[PDB]
Amino acid sequence: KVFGRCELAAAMKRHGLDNYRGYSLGNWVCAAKFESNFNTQATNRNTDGSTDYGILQINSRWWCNDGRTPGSRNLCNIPCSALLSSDITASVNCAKKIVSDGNGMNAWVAWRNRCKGTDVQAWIRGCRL
Ligand SMILES: [Cl-]
Ligand code: NA
Repeated sequence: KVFGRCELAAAMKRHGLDNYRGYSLGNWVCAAKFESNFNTQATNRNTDGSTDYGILQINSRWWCNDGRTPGSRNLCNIPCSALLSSDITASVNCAKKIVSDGNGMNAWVAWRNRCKGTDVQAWIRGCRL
């Protein structure tokens, strides 16, 4: 599912991501543009051989099992495939756990490299609040 910007925001707001561990909704919508261009199906390979899955691009080495990543911990007890669905719930439950892992949203390199230090409100400007 390819989301619209405000469509994603409402879905992320309904799941309570807003100020979860102190990150305004804009931080999350911004993470989801640049991680995946708003697409629940995007999958990408990392060098270390791990793959990043879905809307926020949750990684298989720690976070979900894909069966091809040595040493996977499957810290969300989940199949990485289930994070590609159109029902962002599993990706949020897991994202709540990652962000809570101490380094905050810096767990997302596109958040660090592109969202952080910016006016993350442009990402919800025009969303019906
Ligand atoms: Cl933090
Ligand atoms: Na894993």
